[PDB]
Amino acid sequence: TRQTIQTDKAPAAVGTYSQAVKVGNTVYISGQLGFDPETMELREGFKAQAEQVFENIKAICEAAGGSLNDVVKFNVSLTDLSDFAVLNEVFVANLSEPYPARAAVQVAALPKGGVVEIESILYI
Amino acid sequence: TRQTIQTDKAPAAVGTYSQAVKVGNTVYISGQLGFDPETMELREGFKAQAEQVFENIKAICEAAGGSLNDVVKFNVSLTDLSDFAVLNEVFVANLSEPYPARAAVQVAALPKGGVVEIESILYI
Amino acid sequence: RQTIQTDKAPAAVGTYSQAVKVGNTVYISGQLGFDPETMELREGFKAQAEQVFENIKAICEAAGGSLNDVVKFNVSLTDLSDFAVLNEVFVANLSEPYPARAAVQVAALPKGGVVEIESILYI
Repeated sequence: TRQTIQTDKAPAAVGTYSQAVKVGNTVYISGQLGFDPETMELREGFKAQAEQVFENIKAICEAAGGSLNDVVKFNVSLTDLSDFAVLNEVFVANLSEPYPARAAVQVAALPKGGVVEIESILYI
Repeated sequence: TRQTIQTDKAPAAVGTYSQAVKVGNTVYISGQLGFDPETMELREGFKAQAEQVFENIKAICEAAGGSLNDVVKFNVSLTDLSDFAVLNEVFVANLSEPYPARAAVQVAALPKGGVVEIESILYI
Repeated sequence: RQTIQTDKAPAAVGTYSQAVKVGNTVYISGQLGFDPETMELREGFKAQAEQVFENIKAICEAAGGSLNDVVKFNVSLTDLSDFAVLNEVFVANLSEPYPARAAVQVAALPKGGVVEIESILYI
């Protein structure tokens, strides 16, 4: 019933947490930053980090037995809401309608100096 | 199975998201800002925006077949914690006991220059 | 649906309940580093973070579970430089497998706290 997901197709945790926890058909995916999992280096710039975040989330979704289509809620933390338009473009490029529920805020800073962090909840 | 919730009585999404997603008895409501749902203009000042956020959430609750009494968790983002006392007053005016679980933080900024965003989870 | 309330954890400082349990899932309110006996914040980041874990653990137990049932934590810091000690406090208070997590630096927290942690359990 409860599984702790761990796949090296997504970035290793950079703190004391697991990549995702699945309970029943619900999955809680940790905040993902724009790391290339092979190097654990952030991509350069907001757009590349946001695209990488989606790759990272997708890899965890698949290791949890689902896909991005199973996301019901995303929580987005940006360090600059000037990036909101490109955020929305990256969402369109990676998702199909109907889109999940979402929240979005500008924070002061993010782990490892990322400029975008996205958390996810799935129902598979 | 997922059901996406939409109502013209709440603001249209200002980004790539749905107003809410329902899975069984659980509903994930997107962050709501203090927009008038017809004009998409923010109300003037914190109190009016907070009251409008509650009207927007209530509309989505009703579209999902529930009410504010079904909220189990609110997540509040403020741009000024000086508004905390009035936030708590607006909560009392709009809710009956038992109150939901909550978190509240001061963020750096919110989309479109709002001063309050509230996300909600229901169990109907 | 149960609204949890135990004075082993801090009283709510606003219009909310400590936690709500629905079925197997528990939503625990954001906790700050208050000593429940005095409703005063502990002094400094590390003491507040340790107290937050005591406060969350008390609510977990009042909800019929334990810290081992947490599936997700959401951490709000007022300074990213506290991230290293945050992770040390997590190791000291949790056993593997660790819950999922998110963490950000916010501008400020209620009552001048320097850390707030929200929790979701599955019991």
